[PDB]
Amino acid sequence: LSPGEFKTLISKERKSHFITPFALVYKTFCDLGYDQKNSDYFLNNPSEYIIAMRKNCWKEFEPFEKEFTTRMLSYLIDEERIKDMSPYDAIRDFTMEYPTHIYDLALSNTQSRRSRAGKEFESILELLMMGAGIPVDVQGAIIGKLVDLVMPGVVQYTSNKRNTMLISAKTTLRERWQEVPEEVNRTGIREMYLATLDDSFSEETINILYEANVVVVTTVENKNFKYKNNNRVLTFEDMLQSAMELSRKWNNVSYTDSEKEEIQQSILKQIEKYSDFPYVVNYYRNRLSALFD
Amino acid sequence: LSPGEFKTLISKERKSHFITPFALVYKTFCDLGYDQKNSDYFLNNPSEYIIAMRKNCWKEFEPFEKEFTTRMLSYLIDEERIKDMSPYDAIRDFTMEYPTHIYDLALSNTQSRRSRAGKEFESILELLMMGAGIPVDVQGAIIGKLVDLVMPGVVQYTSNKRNTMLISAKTTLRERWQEVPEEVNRTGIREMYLATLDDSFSEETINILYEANVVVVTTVENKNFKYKNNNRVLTFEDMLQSAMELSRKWNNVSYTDSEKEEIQQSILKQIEKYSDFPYVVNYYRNRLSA
DNA sequence: CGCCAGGGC
DNA sequence: GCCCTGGCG
Repeated sequence: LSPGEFKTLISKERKSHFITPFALVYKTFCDLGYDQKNSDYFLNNPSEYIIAMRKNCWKEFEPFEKEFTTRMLSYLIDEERIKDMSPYDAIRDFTMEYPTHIYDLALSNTQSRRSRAGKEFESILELLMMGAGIPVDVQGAIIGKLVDLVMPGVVQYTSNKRNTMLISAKTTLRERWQEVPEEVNRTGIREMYLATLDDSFSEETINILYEANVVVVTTVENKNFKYKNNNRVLTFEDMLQSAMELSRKWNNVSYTDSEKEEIQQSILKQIEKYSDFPYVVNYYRNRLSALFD
Repeated sequence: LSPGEFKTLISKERKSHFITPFALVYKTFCDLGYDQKNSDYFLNNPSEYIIAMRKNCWKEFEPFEKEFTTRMLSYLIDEERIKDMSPYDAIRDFTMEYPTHIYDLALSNTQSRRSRAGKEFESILELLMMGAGIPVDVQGAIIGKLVDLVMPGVVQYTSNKRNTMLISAKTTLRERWQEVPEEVNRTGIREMYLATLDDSFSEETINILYEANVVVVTTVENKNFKYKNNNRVLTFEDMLQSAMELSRKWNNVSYTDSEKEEIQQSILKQIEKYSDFPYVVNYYRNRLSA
């Protein structure tokens, strides 16, 4: 009933009532039929896939968040307080009595939305690479924690970063793009792709990132609308082509017995992470099977 | 009516109803009585000053924010929609009818608080240096934009980065500390101070910052409470002593013809910016007459 | 353009 | 430990 206890309640209810960002992305991926599309589809249509995935995730989330918000706000309506108030004075009281509650709820909502938007964007990209058939290790499933996807895998990367691809994602950049050169420079990363839906980043940012060997990747629509001229801004289609070309380099490479068991271990860990997601397990198990192929 | 007409209203109403972060910090600086403290107070007790400033700025805003929201929400109340509704039913209606309007207002508020919190933290630090009598340029009153304070000034820094100090500030770090090595490395900065009140940053972060020549500075309270043994964490007290030592090297310097002209121009800009603030203006006038 | 009185995941 | 369905200053 206090602003404090209401936070704990919002917390408890959120966790109960919302599936994980990745579970939502996976649900949506299968619902939109992407789980039956061949790898060429993802290779050829990554920008449209991303936007459709984004659109549907939000379409499903937003009526649900609205009702969760309405419901939260209802664990604090006080029928006994508001006995003989007029409807106007009733609403008046509400806007006066529970400012920290209302605000804390909306605060918890935005903080969830921010965390989830990033996590779902990463998950969307992750499934994109999987759908494309491209060997990746997912950061949060197995190099700074800022990298989301390591192609073909951390084991191979750790051995030698040649012919690899590292992809990070930020739905919008603000000044937070500055984090990426920091991480690139901290670990000696050769280059990083920085996937974004941001329509507003500047040329000065692009050039600083360029100097730091961070490549911005966005949708064709965003690129053609806002960065048409600009060969420093890539599309997801460019990226996916690059990833596809580099993945042919990992195709029938023979690992030493030692690296092979490390790759297996890494894949096994990720299958574990993605235990409840047949499409992803299947994706990893093909990679596992590829080592004995 | 529409959120697009209510968010345009939220912004109109905020601009109209709240004084700027600096002005709040300045009001607070002077209310606490800091405009009467000698330079040695600021030099010797920077953490006490910062803590007390942060304490009170919040108090002289927290109640106020609370009421601003209430006023804003009263513009959603539709007398004709709700007349003859049960009061409880009018509340259910309200919590079902405008919860975007309600989110949009609390979102705008937190976005205000975050922005104001950093800008007030910078302002608190800037008046700490002014209070201490230390020559600084205030980056946003005329080196990355991330740097708030350049001691003794950007003209001299540009002449030679030796004997200078750059201070940046983040109320909390999260992963955003990563911006600072980026900025240090991008411009060849020797070292930067990162002022923070964050009590939760890890050893890894401290070590990464350290390698990057970013010096983390926090209150003596936070240091002794969270980082007591770690000598890579400085206190504002350590920082102020360092700023003080460097400032001497500048006060019996003699500039050439051309540099003094850039400097007074730099100051000129900052007297213009803080025109409406006597204590700060006083600060720059003395600087200008040398 | 930077801030993050910043909780969620 | 990173996210920023992120507007404000």
